Amino acid sequence: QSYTNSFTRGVYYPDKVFRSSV
Amino acid sequence: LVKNKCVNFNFNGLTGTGVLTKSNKKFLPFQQFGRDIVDTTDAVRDPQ
Amino acid sequence: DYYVGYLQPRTFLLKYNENGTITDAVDC
Ligand SMILES: *[C@@H]1O[C@H](CO)[C@@H](O)[C@H](O)[C@H]1NC(C)=O
Repeated sequence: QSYTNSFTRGVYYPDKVFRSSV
Repeated sequence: LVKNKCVNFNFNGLTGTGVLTKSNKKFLPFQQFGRDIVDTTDAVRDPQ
Repeated sequence: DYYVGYLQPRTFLLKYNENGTITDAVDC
């Protein structure tokens, strides 16, 4: 194997609350 | 369901009082409730 | 062909679109 870097991956929705432009 | 009138509502165990009107906010299919900037539940989706 | 990572507690800043879609995030 090798070692790399993750640019910005790994973001998921924390909850189920709708928000608009905040 | 009663709209444009002051009623007591119970949506999936969520209870409150207010006036239910049509909105234009677009939830995502996995979202149920909606919340304002601080704490209040501004929007809600009919389960049916 | 596959990658593995681990998670840590952290504070993040998220941006919600005028839909509900998340478009950008900023670490703290
Ligand atoms: C919301 O998403 C729809 C596509 O599902 C798009 O047509 C519309 O312009 C979007 N508007 C926003 C960002 O509120």
